This record gives sequence, structure tokens and C-alpha cells, in this order.
Amino acid sequence: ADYQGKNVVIIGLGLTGLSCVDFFLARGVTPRVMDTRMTPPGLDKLPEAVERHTGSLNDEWLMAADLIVASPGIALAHPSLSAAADAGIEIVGDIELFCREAQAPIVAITGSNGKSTVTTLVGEMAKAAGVNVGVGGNIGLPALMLLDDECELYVLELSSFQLETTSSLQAVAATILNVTEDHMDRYPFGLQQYRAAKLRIYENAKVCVVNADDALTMPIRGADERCVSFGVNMGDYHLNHQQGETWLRVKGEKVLNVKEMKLSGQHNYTNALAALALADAAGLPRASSLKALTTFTGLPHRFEVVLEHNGVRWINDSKATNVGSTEAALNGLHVDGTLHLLLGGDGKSADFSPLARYLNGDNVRLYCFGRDGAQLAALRPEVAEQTETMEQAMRLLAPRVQPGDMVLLSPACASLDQFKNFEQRGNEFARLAKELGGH
Ligand SMILES: Nc1ncnc2c1ncn2[C@@H]1O[C@H](COP(=O)(O)OP(=O)(O)OP(=O)(O)O)[C@@H](O)[C@H]1O
Ligand SMILES: [Ca+2]
Ligand SMILES: [Ca+2]
Ligand SMILES: [Ca+2]
Ligand SMILES: [Mg+2]
Ligand SMILES: [Mg+2]
Ligand SMILES: [Mg+2]
Ligand SMILES: [Mg+2]
Repeated sequence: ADYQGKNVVIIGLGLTGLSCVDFFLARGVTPRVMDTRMTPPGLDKLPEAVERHTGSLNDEWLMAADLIVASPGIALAHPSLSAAADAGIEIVGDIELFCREAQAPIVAITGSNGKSTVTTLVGEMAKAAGVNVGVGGNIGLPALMLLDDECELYVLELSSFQLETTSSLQAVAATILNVTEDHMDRYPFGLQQYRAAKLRIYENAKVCVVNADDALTMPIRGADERCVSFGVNMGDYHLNHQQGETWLRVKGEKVLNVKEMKLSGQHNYTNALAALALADAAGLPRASSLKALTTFTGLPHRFEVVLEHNGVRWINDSKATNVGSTEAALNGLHVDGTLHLLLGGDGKSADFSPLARYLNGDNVRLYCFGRDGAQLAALRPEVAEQTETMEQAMRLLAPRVQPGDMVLLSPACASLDQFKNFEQRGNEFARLAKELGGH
């Protein structure tokens, strides 16, 4: 597209907004930028010629714009943006700008949880094929930074927020991995509204990869000829268990024993299936995509086995900051002895009820900590202990573990009551797992 001579205003001075600034500067357009934070991090990366306004939005800048480029972190519903749209001012986001310029096929991945794992996995499948693939859309590598005429394939992780401002995406393959109660703040009309944002990803997609086990991932008008499904018990791509073994199965044919993979957990096996369905639909060779499933290490803090010693697996699932993540970790969970389950932190007023139906059984112990520990111990008081901190809980369980056991940090809560971020929490869990379980 051609932006010469336009009055362009960018909202957000994070990495995403900075990538938008770079995009317009590379095209000879000097945009204006604003951020409601007084001193956003990106401020001191800006060139001198870019006018900037911080500490709030600048309504007259917005109302004079030819094009508003909104960070995903501000709502289309914010009064200033509603006022601009009422005036007929075009509002887009960075993904919309990307889609207008992308000259290679796009694989597009959204969902409440698992996006980063599936996105990275599809990227590995492309790399195994020798494809110069560009992988991004997370806050840490914004899509506009991927744009390059040498790129042969784009793999984008897309949030519901980015999708709300995107209209030009024509994915060669797209998925909604799952939809669970999250981002409730931004979706005042509930789960079907949050869903409608994610459903935009299928607009003009050539192939829709849907979750057979989550009907909210189906396209808005229902299943159609574009749809390929992945699931646990059935679907085009599904899981097969027998003789104590598990296989990935595609259209009636086993394709891989999961013992060749390095990921653990049924939900990561379904992530593998979704990734393979997307890669297949994108035209990547099956052989190299299966090879990627055997080399993919997984991402830190996502159901990550950090220690396996003396028959005890220690699993860092610190990135399970919400209930749907932990529920997925407990569903179909394979443990031969006792599960020692670490829950706690700032639960953000979540309903933890869903976790209850997994915590019966003679082989479960709960260790609950942080701000909301008491709520979590309430799930099943008989098998629960409550401490202030994760380290205290780990010291409580470490002398009790036996071969066959699993120690799972799947907190279902944010970490900010006691840690700088979930990465520090996961890193601390790994340090203590090795201190207490390695020797
Ligand atoms: N298919 C899945 N369903 C539910 N939870 C999952 C699934 N795959 C992974 N998880 C868990 O969800 C948490 C987040 O994983 P991941 O970082 O891949 O998600 P995401 O969608 O990228 O998240 P974000 O919205 O923060 O970008 C981790 O606990 C991971 O184990
Ligand atoms: Ca802002
Ligand atoms: Ca206590
Ligand atoms: Ca956190
Ligand atoms: Mg001024
Ligand atoms: Mg999210
Ligand atoms: Mg992510
Ligand atoms: Mg079902």
C-alpha cells in the first residue's frame, strides 16, 4: 500500500509501535506517536523528527489523522478511538499493515493458549525443509520486523486483540487452537464476543485447522470444506493409545510414535497435531515436518520437564498463568505414582472450580502458595498444604517424593505477587528442583 503524504498516528511505544514507526520511516512517512504511559520504554529509540505525545492520548492528533495505527493493548472501545471511528477515520493495527505488504504465504495461529508453542513448531518444520521462514507476531518479534522479499513463508502468532484490527489477512492455513475464559476485561459481552475476534482469522483463509474437542474453534457459519480437524480421540489428526504407547495419527494412519518427540503432555501432543496439520496445508513436506517433531525441544516454562531423576519428573509449567492452561495440563495427565501439584500466586479473581474435577483420586497432593494459596487449598483441603512461597512448598514435598511421582508447577495464577515475571518463577522452580531432586 501507499502511505505517501498521509497523516499517520501510532498508538503505543512498545516494540510493536516502534516497528510501526520503522515501517513508515522506511517508506518516507514520518508518523506521530502517542502512549498513555508518561515514559514508555521505546521513547529513547525514537528519531528526533517523530513528534511524540506521552502520558495520555492526544485527541486532536487522532481526529486529524488519515490513518490511526493502534497497538493491540488499547480497545477499539476506548472513547477516543470510538470517537475517531465515528468520524470515519481508518483504524488498523500492525498485522493489517503487515498483511498488505506480505509477499509470501502466511500461516496464522490464534487461540487462548498454546499459540507460541504451535507457532514455533511450525517454524521448525519449515526450517527442517530448508525454508527461509519468518516466525513472529509475539510481542517480542513484531510481524513488521519480518517483512523481507527473501522470506518464503510467514508463521504468525496472532492475539484476539490484533485480529480485531485486521481485515486483509488471507492465510494459506489458519487455526484457533482453543477458546477459554480469558481477556475477560476486554470482552464485556462475554465468551461469544471474545470468540468473534478470533473467528476473524478464518476470513479468507484457504484451510481452517480446527480443534475437534472445542466447538468454539469452528468457523462462525459452521464446519465447511476448508476445515481439517485435530483432536484427542478423533479428527483428521488425532491421538492413538494402545499397549501403553501413543501415536500421532493422520487420516487413519499412524505417522509417529510420540516417544520420538521431546515434548510431554497430551496437550503438547495435540499442539504437535495442529502444527502438522498447518504445515501440511501450507505445503511443507511431511518428512521434514515429522523430523522437526523429533528435534523440537519446546519453549521454556511451557509444560517443560526440567529434571528427571530417581523416577521423578519435575515439570516447569510456570507460563500456566490462567485456569485453562492448568486444566489442559491436568487433562489426560499421565502419572504412575503421585502428582505433587504446585498452585498459587495472584489468581486475578479467576474461578478455579474447573480444576476440582481432576483433583480426586488417591494419588494427588496439593501445595498452594502466594496471594491466593488459601483459595487453591480449598479445592480439596484433605490433600492440600498451604505455604507463603513456592520454595517453602517445594521443601515440604521434596522429602515425600518417590519413583513414579510428578512434581508439577502449573500455578494457574500470575507470578507478580512474588516474582518479577513468570520466567523468574520458572527459573526458580528449576533451580530448586535440581537442589532438592538432583543430588
Ligand atoms: N493446547 C493447549 N491448550 C491449553 N493450554 C495449553 C495448550 N498448549 C499449551 N498450553 C499451556 O498454556 C500456557 C501458555 O503456553 P504458550 O506460551 O504456548 O501460550 P500462548 O497462547 O502463546 O500464550 P500468550 O497468550 O501469553 O501469548 C503454558 O502453560 C502451556 O503449557
Ligand atoms: Ca498506549
Ligand atoms: Ca501459610
Ligand atoms: Ca506472570
Ligand atoms: Mg503540540
Ligand atoms: Mg493471551
Ligand atoms: Mg504467546
Ligand atoms: Mg468434547
